[PDB]
Order: sequence, then structure tokens, then C-alpha cells
Amino acid sequence: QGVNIYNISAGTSVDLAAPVTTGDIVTFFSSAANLNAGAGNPNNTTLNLFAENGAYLLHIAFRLQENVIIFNSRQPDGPWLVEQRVSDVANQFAGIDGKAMVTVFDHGDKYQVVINEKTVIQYTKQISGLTSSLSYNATEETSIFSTVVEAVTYTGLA
Amino acid sequence: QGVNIYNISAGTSVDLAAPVTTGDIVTFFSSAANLNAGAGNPNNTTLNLFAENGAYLLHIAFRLQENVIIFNSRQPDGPWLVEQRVSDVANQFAGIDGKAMVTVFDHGDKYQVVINEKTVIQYTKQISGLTSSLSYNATEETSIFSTVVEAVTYTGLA
Repeated sequence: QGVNIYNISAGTSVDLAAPVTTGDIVTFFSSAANLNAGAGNPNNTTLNLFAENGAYLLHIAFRLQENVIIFNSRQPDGPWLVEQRVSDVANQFAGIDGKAMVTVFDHGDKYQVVINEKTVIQYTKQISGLTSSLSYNATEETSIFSTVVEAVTYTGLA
Repeated sequence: QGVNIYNISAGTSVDLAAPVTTGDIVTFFSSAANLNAGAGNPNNTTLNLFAENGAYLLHIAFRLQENVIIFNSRQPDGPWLVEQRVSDVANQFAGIDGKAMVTVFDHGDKYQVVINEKTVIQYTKQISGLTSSLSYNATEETSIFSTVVEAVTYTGLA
């Protein structure tokens, strides 16, 4: 029903004009896929869906060195909750080369995360509610994505 | 439920591994928005959703010179049906500059077309059925989009 486009530069957040809720979709598009970049500190790149109060509803962290993708949630002044890990970063991106897209489906009780065309995990939510903002963090030298990542939300779907 | 990514170069078509049906979404992403390009011949750019038999379920033609976007449908060896026109090409793209995305929502009886963040038209279908393939046509010199346009489909939504 509705589409919104956001240009997110590395290390910045953006507020959504249309929050994402159950039944909605969000896709992060990177024109690059630097899977052979230097080590993160410790994260090479992070993608995040935030609640109205700034809590990390979904934190996606890519670490080339540890060679794993971490998924977690946490309140603004709170600790990371239960960590979910998916091993082999490059493997999750296989299929589409040179660029990448991370799509998150809000399924109410879980977040379905698809890297390129592969569903990497069905994340059981640890914090619920609507997604009010987004962020993409990484340094200028070791991000696995382009300096700018386009985020596109599809809302009013349910 | 499912995501598929296709790289479509100007003047080519691609077959979908997952056809698009009622409730599904397709987005064409262009890293450029050449709204000041030379005249089309007559189309500067066209985006198409095709049926299993190759019929044009939805034909989107951008003509800078005529300064209008045309929407129509037709069978492979048939004539264009009822033409729907939207005047002022640049106006439909306003809001997002430098790049562009055309999203099509298959609503069963109609196709909702969103250019960037603006719903440009609720197209009453003249030919029904599932979308089996996609295409992006334009010359190498006057397309309003980049040489390569990424198409992303979101299927299994209904």
C-alpha cells in the first residue's frame, strides 16, 4: 500500500515516516559486497530496526574475522539479550555477487531475515512493537556494504 | 515469504523463478534518474510485467519529449489496449533525487504503481494472470535509468 525510501550512510540512523509493523517489509540495498574487507572492530557492519523508544528490536552484526552473523535485541540502556549466531558470512551471501540486499519481514512473533535470496534465520522476537527507525553502522574502511545503503519499506500490507 | 533478485540490463528480459501473483510486489531499482536525457524513440525507457505467454500484463513507457508516462497492456501478437496516461514525468519522480525505484503491487483486479514514494496510478488490469517474466527496454544513450536495473520480487505474501 505504501513505499518509503531512505538513504542511510554508514554510521547513521533514519526515522521512518511510516513505521513498519506486522505484515510489513524492509529491504536494505548495498551496491557493494566487500566480503574480503579488513577486520571489524569488532563489527564490520550492523543493520538495525529500532523501536519508538530506541530499543534495538533487531540487531544484525556482520563480523568477517569471527566469520559469523550475530542477531540480537536490547533496550537503550539495557544489555544484549539472547544471542543467535549464523556461521559463515560469505555463505549467506552466495547466489548474488557484487552487491547485496537484506530483507526483513515482520511476522509479528518473529522477523524473517533474507540475505539476497536466502532466508538466513527466522528470528524469534525478544522485544516486540513497531519499527520506528533504522540504522546502518560501519567504519569508512571495513564495511561489507557501500558507504550508502538504500532502505525501502513496504507498509500497510496487512 | 520469498525474495528473488534479478539484474536486468537495458533492452533485455528475465524469467522469474517465483512468479508474481495477487498480493505480491516487484520493485525495479535504478541507480540513476536521467530526467534530462535526449528524446526517446519514442520511449526513453519501458518497464514490463509479462504473462506466461509473453503478453504485456503491464507496460510502463516513459517519454520525456511527450512528457508523459504511458500505461497499457497487450497480447504478444495483439494491439495495445486502452491507453492510460500520466502527464509530467519529472513530477512523478519528485521527492527522491539522483536515483529511482518503481514498485508494482499486484492487487488482483489492479496494479498499484508507485514511483519512488508516490502512487502514480491504480491501473485497472486489462489482461489478468500471474507475472512470469520482466523486462527493461531503452537505448544506451537515452534511458532515464541506469544501464542495469535491479528487480526484486517479494512473493508468497498472500
